[PDB]
This record gives sequence, C-alpha cells and structure tokens, in this order.
Amino acid sequence: AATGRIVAVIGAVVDVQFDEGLPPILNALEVQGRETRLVLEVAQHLGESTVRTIAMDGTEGLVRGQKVLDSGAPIKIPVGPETLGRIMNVIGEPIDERGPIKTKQFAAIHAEAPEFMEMSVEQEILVTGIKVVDLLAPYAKGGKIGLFGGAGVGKTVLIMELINNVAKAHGGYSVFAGVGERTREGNDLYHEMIESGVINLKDATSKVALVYGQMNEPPGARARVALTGLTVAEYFRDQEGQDVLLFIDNIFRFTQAGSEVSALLGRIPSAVGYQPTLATDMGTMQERITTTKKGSITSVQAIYVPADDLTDPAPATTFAHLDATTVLSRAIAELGIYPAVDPLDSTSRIMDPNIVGSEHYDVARGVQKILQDYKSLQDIIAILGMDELSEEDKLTVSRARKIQRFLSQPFQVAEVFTGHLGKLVPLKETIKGFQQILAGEYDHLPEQAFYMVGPIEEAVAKADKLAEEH
Amino acid sequence: DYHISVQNMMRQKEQEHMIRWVEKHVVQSISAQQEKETIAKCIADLKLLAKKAQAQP
Amino acid sequence: FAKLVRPPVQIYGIEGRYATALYSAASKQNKLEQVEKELLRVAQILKEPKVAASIMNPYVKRSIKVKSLSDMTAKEKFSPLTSNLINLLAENGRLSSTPGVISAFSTMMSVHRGEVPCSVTTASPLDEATLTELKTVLKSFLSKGQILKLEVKVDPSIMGGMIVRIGEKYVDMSAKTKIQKLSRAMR
Amino acid sequence: SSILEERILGTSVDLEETGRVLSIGDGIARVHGLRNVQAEEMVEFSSGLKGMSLNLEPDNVGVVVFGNDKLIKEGDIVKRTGAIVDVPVGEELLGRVVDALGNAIDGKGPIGSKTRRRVGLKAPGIIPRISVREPMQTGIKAVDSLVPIGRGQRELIIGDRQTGKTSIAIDTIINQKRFNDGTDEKKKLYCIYVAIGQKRSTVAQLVKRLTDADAMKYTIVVSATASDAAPLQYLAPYSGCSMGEYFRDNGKHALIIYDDLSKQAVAYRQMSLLLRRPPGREAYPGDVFYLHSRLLERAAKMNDAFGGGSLTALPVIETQAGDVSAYIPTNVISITDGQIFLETELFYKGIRPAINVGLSVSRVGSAAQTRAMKQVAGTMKLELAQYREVAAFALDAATQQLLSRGVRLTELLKQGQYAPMAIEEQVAVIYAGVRGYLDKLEPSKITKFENAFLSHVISQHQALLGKIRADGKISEETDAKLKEIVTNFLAGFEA
Amino acid sequence: KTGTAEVSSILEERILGASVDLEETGRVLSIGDGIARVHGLRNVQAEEMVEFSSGLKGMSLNLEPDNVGVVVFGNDKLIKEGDIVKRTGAIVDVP
Amino acid sequence: PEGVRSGAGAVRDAGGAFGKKEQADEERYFRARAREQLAALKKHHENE
Ligand SMILES: Nc1ncnc2c1ncn2[C@@H]1O[C@H](COP(=O)(O)OP(=O)(O)OP(=O)(O)O)[C@@H](O)[C@H]1O
Ligand SMILES: Nc1ncnc2c1ncn2[C@@H]1O[C@H](COP(=O)(O)OP(=O)(O)O)[C@@H](O)[C@H]1O
Ligand SMILES: [Mg+2]
Ligand SMILES: [Mg+2]
Repeated sequence: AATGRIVAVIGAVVDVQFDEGLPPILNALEVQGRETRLVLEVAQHLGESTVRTIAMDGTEGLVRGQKVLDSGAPIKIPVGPETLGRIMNVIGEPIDERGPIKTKQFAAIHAEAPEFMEMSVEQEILVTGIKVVDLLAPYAKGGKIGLFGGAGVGKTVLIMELINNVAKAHGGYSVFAGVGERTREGNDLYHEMIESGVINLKDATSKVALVYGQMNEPPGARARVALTGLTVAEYFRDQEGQDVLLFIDNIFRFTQAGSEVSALLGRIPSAVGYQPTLATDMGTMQERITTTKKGSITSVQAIYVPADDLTDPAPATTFAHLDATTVLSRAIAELGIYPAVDPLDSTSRIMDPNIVGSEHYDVARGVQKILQDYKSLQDIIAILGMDELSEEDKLTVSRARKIQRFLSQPFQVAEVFTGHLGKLVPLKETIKGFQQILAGEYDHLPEQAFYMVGPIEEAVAKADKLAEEH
Repeated sequence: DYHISVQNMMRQKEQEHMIRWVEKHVVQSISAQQEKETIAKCIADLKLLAKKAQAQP
Repeated sequence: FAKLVRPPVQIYGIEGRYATALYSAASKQNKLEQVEKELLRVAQILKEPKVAASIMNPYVKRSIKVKSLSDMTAKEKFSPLTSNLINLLAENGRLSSTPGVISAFSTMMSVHRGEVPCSVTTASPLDEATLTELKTVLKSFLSKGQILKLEVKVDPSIMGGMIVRIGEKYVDMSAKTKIQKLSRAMR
Repeated sequence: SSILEERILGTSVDLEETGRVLSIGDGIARVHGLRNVQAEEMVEFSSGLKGMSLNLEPDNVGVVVFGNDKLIKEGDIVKRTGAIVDVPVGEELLGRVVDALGNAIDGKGPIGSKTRRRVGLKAPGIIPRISVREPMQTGIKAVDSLVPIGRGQRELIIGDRQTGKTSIAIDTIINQKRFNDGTDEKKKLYCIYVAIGQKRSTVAQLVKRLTDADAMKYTIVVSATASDAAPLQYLAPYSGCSMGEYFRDNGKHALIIYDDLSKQAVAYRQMSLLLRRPPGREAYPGDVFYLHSRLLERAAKMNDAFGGGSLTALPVIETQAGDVSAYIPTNVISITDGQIFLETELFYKGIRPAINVGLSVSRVGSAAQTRAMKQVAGTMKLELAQYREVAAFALDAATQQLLSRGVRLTELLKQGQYAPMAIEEQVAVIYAGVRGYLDKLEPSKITKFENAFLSHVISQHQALLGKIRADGKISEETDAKLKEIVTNFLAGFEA
Repeated sequence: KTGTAEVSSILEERILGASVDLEETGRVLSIGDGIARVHGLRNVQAEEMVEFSSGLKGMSLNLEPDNVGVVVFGNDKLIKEGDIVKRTGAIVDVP
Repeated sequence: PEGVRSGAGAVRDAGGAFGKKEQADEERYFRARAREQLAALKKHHENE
C-alpha cells in the first residue's frame, strides 16, 4: 500500500525511497512500467526513509525516478498436488509452455526451523545396490547424505544412478532442484524422465516436480532457488503424512552467489575472500531439512570442492550437517576404477556392531586394515625391487590388489561410455564375496577376472572364458 | 598488375589533396563581413527554425 | 519521525542537509520570504573582519563562540528559528560552510517560482531589436513557467551561428557543420 | 571529381537532453545533468567520442569512454542517443576486418547492413534445445580419433606460453574449405575469429596467412589490440557472439573462437577499480565468474521448431608455469564440457602437437562420430592405455611386444603445420598401423612411409576412398582390398 | 566526515523549538545484519541488556559520542527504523 | 610437533620419478604370473 522511487542503480543492487510507509525486511517489491516482471527484495534500512534491495533479474533499462509498488509479504509461490510434472521458476512461474498452474494454496519461502522437542531418533538401513556404499558406509532412511568431489570425477552420474535405483521403487513423491548448473543437462533430464514414464503429459499420475535456476542468471536468483525447492517438499511432509525425496545439485553455488554482492552491500571481507556471515547463513537454511514427527524427508546433496582442496572454508563447514559422506578422488579415477570412491575417507553413523551385526562389521574393518597396510609396502618397493620382498609380503600385495578391483561396478546410465549392461548386487552377496577373498579361496586366479563384474559368481565364469580364448 | 597498381595510387593521392584544398579554402574564404551578412540571414533563418521547433510541443 | 516537505531542486551534501531541514522548517509556519530576508541580513553581518577573525580561529573555545553568536543574534533584531539554526551550526562546528548553506537556500527558493535559466551564445554581438525578438520567441517556447533568465555571451571562436540552451534542452546551430562536411572524406 | 560533389550534395537539428562534465581523468568522466537516462545506455560527446553509463548515483553519472580522453575537458556537453549499445549484424560482414563496434579498418569501404542487435541478451532456455548429434571435423589426427567434438559444444584449450594453441584454431579454420566448396548447405560452417590484447603485426600476419589459402571468403575478424582502451577489450567478445547468433537463428551453423580470455579479465579489473568499487581476490572484481558464465552459455543446438541451427565455441586460457589450480583457470574449467592440455616437456621431446592424451577428455561419449573411425580408434585407445602403464622405467612374450607396438603408435600421431587431412585418409593410415603391418620397420623411418604411402594412395586409388566416404563404414570387400594394397606397397616401398 | 546523527530528521526537531526523555529511552536510526544504531540512551552502561519494542533483547557494546551500537538476540525482521528502545539497568545473569 | 611430519604412501603421492618407477615394476611383475595361472587353469580343466 506504499509507493517509492528508484534513486540509485549500481550493478545488481538498487536503492528505493519511500514517502508514506516503510516495508519490513524480507518483503517483495514490484517495478512498474516493464514488459516483463521484475521483483526486488529488501535487505537493509539505511535511515532517512531508504532501503537497499537485491534484484532477481537483469537491471538494464532502469531509470532514476521510476515508480515501485509494495506487495506487503515475502515471495509467495503455488504449492499443492497440481505442481507434479511441471517446471517452475525461482518466483513460481511455469517455463514449460503448458499454461498456468491452477492450485488453491500459496506459501512463503522464508520460515523458521523446527524446535528441539520435535526431533526423531530412528535409524534403519537403506539398501541401494552398490558394493562400496553398502559395505563401508551404509545410508539410512530419513537421513542426510553428501557427495564430495572435485571437477570431473562423477557426481552427476552417481546422482542419476541413485535416482534410477531408489526413486522408481518408492511409494511417495520426489522433488529435484537445480542450482547453478548447465542448462544442457536440464534438457537431458526432462526428456529422460518422460520415456521412463515417471512424468506423464496426458494422465494425472506424475511423481516428480522440478525447479530450475542455472548459471546464466544474475547472483540474486541463484541464491534463492534452494529455498523455493525445499518449500515445496515441506508441504508434502507436513500437510500430508507421506515420505518425500529431495535431490539437490551443487549446493555450493548457494554460497558462492552470496559472495558476489557482499562488497556492494558495504562489508569487510573475511578470510579467502568470503562474506563474514558464511556459517550463520548456511545454518539457517540447513536446519529446515529434517524428519520431524509428522513426516520424513530423505535428502541427497552434491557438493563441489574447489581445486581438490578439502580444507576450503566452503566444504569445511559442511561436514557437521550430514549423517553419511562419500568422497570421490581423482587418483583412483586415473587407474580406471569407477565409481572413484575413496575407501579410507568415507564415514557413516550407523556403522556400529549393534545395528548392522558383527559379521558385516568385521568384514569392513578387515578390508580397511589390509588396504591401509598396502600403502606402507609401496615405499620399500620404490628403493629395492619387487622380487626382494618376502613371500608373506607378496601374498599381502596380491590379495590387496584383488580386493581393490572387486569394488568397481558397471552402471546402467553409463552404457554409452563403458559399453556394458548394468548390474545390481544384494547385500548378502556383497558380504560373502569379500569374506571369501579375505579367506584365500581364490589365490589361483588372475586379477583381470575381478574387474567390472557384479556378484562373485561371474569372476570365475569370466576366467574360464579367458582361459578358453588363450 | 604493376601498371594498374601505380595508376590507382596516383588517383588516391589526387583525391586526398583536392579534399584538403577545398576544406582549407572554405575556411580561408569565410570572411568577417561574410560572417556578418550570413549571420544576419541566419538570424532570420534560425529564428524561423526556432519558431518551427517551438511549434511542435 | 514526522514526515517533511520535500524541496523541488533537492541538492546534496552537508549544506544540502541543512538547507533541506531549514526549508522543511520554513514550509511549516509559512515563513519562507521572511527567513530568506533574514538569511540575507545574516550574510550581511558576518562579513565583518573582526567577527570573521573570531570565527576563523580554532584555538578559541567553542563555548565562547556560542555565546558571542547568541548575543549577536539576540540583539541584532530578529528572533525566528534562524537563531536556532545559528546555534546548532555553532555547536556542531560547521560555521565554515554557512555561505554554502545560504546560497543553497537561495537557489532552492529561486526554483520555487523557477525562472528556467537560459543561455544564448553568438560570435558577434546581435542587435538589441533582434534581442527582444529572440526574447519574444523564447517566451513562446517557455510556455508554463516564469520569466526566463537570459545570459548573452559573445564568443568569436565559432565562425558564426547561434547556440541556445533552455534548461536541459540544447540546440546547436553554428559552424560545427564543417565536421559534417569533413566526413565526406570518410564516406 | 563529381563523386565528392555528390557526396557533399546529400541537415536537420533538433532538441536533445544534456548534462555537463564535472571531472575527467584516466578514462572516467563524472557528469552532472542527465535525468532520464537508462542504465547501460550509449551517450555521445561533443568531439565525436562515445561512452556508456554504468553507475547511476543521486548526484552524478559515471561514464566510461570508448577511445582516447585527451580531448574531453571540464565544462563540456554530453547528449544521449536513446538506444542501448548494439552492433551491426548480417552476412555482408564476410571477408571484412572490423573493430569492436563494427567499423571497417581494412580500407575497403562502408559496410551495407540492414539489421542491428544488442550485445547483452539471454541464452536459450530448456524447451528450445535438443541433443548434440553431428560431427565437427578439424583435420588433426590426435583430436578426431581420441577427443572428438560435436556441433553445439564448448571445448577449452589450455596451456603455457609458446606451446601451440593458436595453430590448432588456424588449422581448424582452414580445413572447412572442402565443405564450403560444395553443393548441399547442411554441411557448411562459417567462422569467426576474435583477438583480444594482441599486437597488430601478429594479426596482420594471421590475415595474410588466411588470405593465401583462400579462406577469407567465409571468415570474420574482430580485433581489439593492445593499444585500444580497456572498455573496447572488455566489450569485444560479446560483440562477436552477437554476430555469431545471427546464423544460429536462421538454420545455419557457425564457429567462434575467443583468443586469450585471460586478457579480458585484466581489462575488466582495470575498468572496475577506477570506478571506486572494492576489490576482491588478487583485486579482481567480486563477480568474475558471472563475466564468463553468461558468455559461454549462449552456444546451443536448436531443435526443428526453431530452425535447426547451431553455434560452437573454443575459448583459450594461459597458465603461469603450468599451474592449473590458479584462480581464473579453475572458474573456466568448471563451465566447459572438456579440455585439451598442452605441455612443454612433450614439446621438446619431439611430440608435436603436444597433446597430453592421458588427461584430455570430451564429455560427449563419441555420440557424434563416423562409424568407420570408431572401429580403428576404439582399439588404439586400449593399446596406448596399456602402453603407458608399463613402458616407463627410469618378458619378450608380453612386455617387449607391448612397447614395440606402442613406440610405433606414438610416431603415427605426429603431424605438420597448415595441412589438415580428410577423414578417409586418416582412416586408412590408422588402419595400416593398428593391424600390425608396420611392426618390422625401424621406428625412425615411419614418417617417410606415411608421406609416400599417402601420396601413392591418393594418386592411384581414388575410387577406393569414395567408397568409404559414401558408405560411412568399412565392408568385407573394402577390408579385403586394403590388405593387398598395404602388403604390395610395403614390399615395393623398401628403398 | 558527516556524523551518523547528522541527518535532516534529527536536526529539524532542534530547529522547530522542542517532551522526549533521551535519558532512559532511544530511537533506532538504522538496522541491518543484526546490528542496530540507536540515538539517545545517555545513561546506558557498557555491556548492558536493553529491550526493544517488539519484545526482543539486545546488548550494548559500542558507546560512541553520538550513538550506541547494539547486537540483536534474534531475527532482524521484527525491527524497523523509528522503534523505541528502553533500559533495564542490569547485566546478564543466569539461574 | 611444529615441524613437517611425513606419513605412509608419501612416495607415490608426489608423482615424481620414483612413483612411476615403482608403478611400472609392479605392473610387469603381476603381468608375468597371469600367463602361468591361465595355463594351469586350462590344463586342470582339460584333465578333468
Ligand atoms: N605441429 C607443429 N609443428 C611444428 N612447429 C609447431 C607446431 N605447432 C606449433 N609450432 C610452433 O610452435 C610455436 C608456437 O606456436 P603458437 O604461435 O601457436 O603458440 P601460442 O601458444 O599461441 O603462443 P603465445 O602465448 O606466444 O601466443 C611457433 O613457432 C610454431 O611454428
Ligand atoms: N562408470 C562411470 N561413472 C562415472 N563417470 C564415468 C564413468 N565412466 C566414465 N565416466 C566419466 O566421468 C565423467 C564425469 O562427468 P560428470 O559427472 O559430468 O562430472 P562432475 O562429477 O564434475 O559433474 C564423465 O564425463 C564420463 O566421461
Ligand atoms: Mg556435474
Ligand atoms: Mg597465440
């Protein structure tokens, strides 16, 4: 119910002066006189009836003295069951050219976190079909998962295989949010989910909703799409008692986007050129992704590590918010082993003898011990040759090399790259295969038989064919 | 090719010098008395032009 | 904080701040002309070298300066809010920019009935009859407003012509056309 | 004579809005005045210069100049054109050399154009796109066989100084002649070259090299050399992308090259600091990532509802002492789809071009590649992968044979300069090596065999190549023919 | 060198003669990122807890010649320019 | 505690001459044994 005027335009930060009423912080404003829709968000009160705002789109063509209106509430977006199978914007606008989204409810993207007396204490295992994850770092229902890695190691392929394995066998719904990534991949995912039948253009039996904001957008938009993405999922968790899934691609762009406007807001930089409000801003958002007593949310998040440095302040302050971590490495990928999961740098919270049993626990600890012992023997071999080692050391090295190969596995979404069909392995075969190799029942086979296979039964069938073709 | 190139170069030089001569003689020819009479004519003309422009609100 | 009346010209700076506050004060209680006259009188009385020496010495105490100015503004004649303005300026130690403040208020009041300043430039001095004809047509362009302010300037640098400025409008009709004729060489 | 009279034979004046200059120094002008001025709008000075407004503040406007600043002085007059900055576009620019704002500097004459287009526009979204399916051929043996490139992709060339980055693009431009001199319009490609920060003599030598191979008839050169003002070097790449986008929206294909993207960021940093904005890491502005992200997103492959056009990009980056984990290179590595690495140690060991095949990648999966090439390249991948893991120690059954084949395979990939090859000849020359026909000759003499065999095959067997070109794949009869040809020529070629 | 309290709204009230305490209360000048600038409170001690209009609490850390900077114990959305701050005359203590 | 302390596997992490020299030797030594193992597999399976 108030009207203002633009008095300054610098970069992506705008200042507005009000003569009648002063809108509160975290309010939405609309500019008058443009062919498209431009929205401003309040950040600070500068005194003398002035505010400093951040734009959600391009700012070219603005003129000092242009009228601005006040909406009177934070950003509101449609929500409900009519947003399944549709693509929407940061501010809730369809971008798939199929007409308006007709719902009955709206929600505000700025809320507050649940309190202490609403948390849940439950832990159950969630099997996926991947040997490394199911052996050394199991996942849990209603938990938080992180996928650390550098550039070009395989985060996106893994997050696609997780969807293909877990999402389709799930009763409930799912949400996917894309933050600061390539548009070309967002064109691929949309047409992949149509062939599989998860998204339907004729019936009303869809199961996924999509929200997108990519790396061609100004920093204002890239720092808000995640809240829009999780506001949708909160509706399916609270207003309906159902389990939900939530996938996020490169949550790192949420933090980088906030460092490109801090200087223009008048702030002194912190270490390595970050804003002084990093941890608080990260904590405010992360606390809303939880499984309260009214519903469950299972989240998978992909995190980018700049220049393969795990001590950087952005990934450093993210380990505390998770329940299970998988770390991808470039050294393993150069040997040709995929997925390039580091076996000595992954952790989980339910790796306890009282939750997964004793056999499963002993097998994993026995694998890790021999993998650690392998490293120390590689210093001796550098100076004195391979043949001067004792026979026990040679047996240790031979077993360790075979253990290393058996952790690789062909995926189903990577048939174009490798050229093989994918495989899925249950948990009991995963335990038994490593227990047998640790025992020493396959000391009469070459290494190549354990490379890119599924269960243990296929390695001997591969070795027999290799013997036949020799 | 040789003869054609030489002739073209001569043409270019002559054009440049003629342009320079014309401009310099325009500046030289413009005299104070010419300026007075032309400025009177221009006073009439530019006053009419200002009337024309002001006729379009 | 109560809302204030906005001056039209809206200049900026410390002098701008003080002038805007004083204009908002004067719009209330309706004393614009009186305060302008009193500001002119204050400008008249502060040019004395003795009081200037008292006002331009940083060694003297602020308290002494305040009373000296309070006595002068209490015995001179008038007691409007201008006395409060002088006292506040003395307390904040902004006595150096008083000419700036009064000039800002003067130009602020001028645009209240704005005269729309204009300018005419010529190589040779035009005749006064042509001058009044030019005034007659310039008022026609002025339309809604007040008496135009004409600055006649004689710059013989141009070969000949006439240059007119009216507010932010601008029309150039002079020997600048030589550049246009020179552009033939390019194309 | 009468021509100039007609030129001067062909004058209106009207009111305009105006501000006055308050200050001027080091290419930045502060202007008091203009009220209804848009952000990023082009204004004009008295003498003839041009500028653009970026900072809109309550009491002044900050304007950057497009040229020299020794003529501007306090008290002058500024006018506003009323249009956001734009450049001429069309296909009349083919064969011309123009500056960053579309002005001829080659001495031919005026450019007759009918259309203009803004420099800052948004990339296509999600709906109007489609997958990448067609090949983009270069003529480099080590690229077309191990690092293939499709149409609509972005690929990075990165290395140190004096390694050979420019010659790859120069060879790629020349190779396209055999397609443009044809009949069908579905296999033609246009080229654009952009030079940022280089000196003029190098550009002159590059243009002379292009014009002696009959390649300027389908190329556009945009230059902003080291003597130009910083805003022109900052504006040059977008002005070329906007020219490339014209072909993309009319069902045609185009190629663009940005030479030394590292030299645009220094001009951006210089321009931003003089505007009194706070610095960041290494005094770079706070949003250098957004400078390139909005640029490299404009290359896309359109579907049939929009025409089917495409646009491809090839940026270039330079690193200090082979340090790939610096600030600027890491930003651009995470944007593109792949990269090619060049090294000095391989350059001095006789491996030219110095492509590191153990690190170069291409995230296309060979989806756009001819059927014939896959058969002989998929098998060379394994040979080199197994050669690298053993044959470096600073028996005869396995090891000696492995490096005996590997040393032969390495020598096959070397190539000369300014001479790309057609696809089928590469297929034949690789087919000779992979099958083992050259496991007896000493490695020192392989290159002479390659040259002589290529000349003989081109001259005496012109009908065989057409079969492979037309069919797109090998056949039993073709395979039968090639063995006899290879064995006979090997027997006869011993000199 | 313009001061934080050298603003038109403050000066005008001094020009217009003139019922406000300015010894136990104050008013807000600006607010952002959990920091508030307050005008008044001439008797506030260092490291003292105050109370805002909405119900939130704060703590005094900077005692500048013309204003005092306070840290907010909550969310900035509930504070706006022109609110009223009052003392409590105590320092933090716990059960 | 203040100085630089090394660990296990540091020789192969630097990627100098010694790391590649170490890698090639293991590759050769374990390339040698697979032939014997395959030959003995074929003989065993043919015999029974
Ligand atoms: N295949 C090749 N065979 C022989 N010489 C080559 C080859 N490729 C490049 N060169 C030579 O390498 C040198 C450097 O090449 P180029 O000009 O492409 O380098 P650059 O990476 O662009 O360097 P700069 O940083 O100076 O621009 C030149 O002398 C060129 O002739
Ligand atoms: N089985 C596999 N799993 C994962 N990545 C693979 C596999 N085989 C090959 N790759 C390569 O790994 C690369 C990882 O690409 P991508 O996931 O886009 O990187 P990022 O993790 O940075 O998003 C692909 O380009 C692909 O060529
Ligand atoms: Mg990715
Ligand atoms: Mg070069």
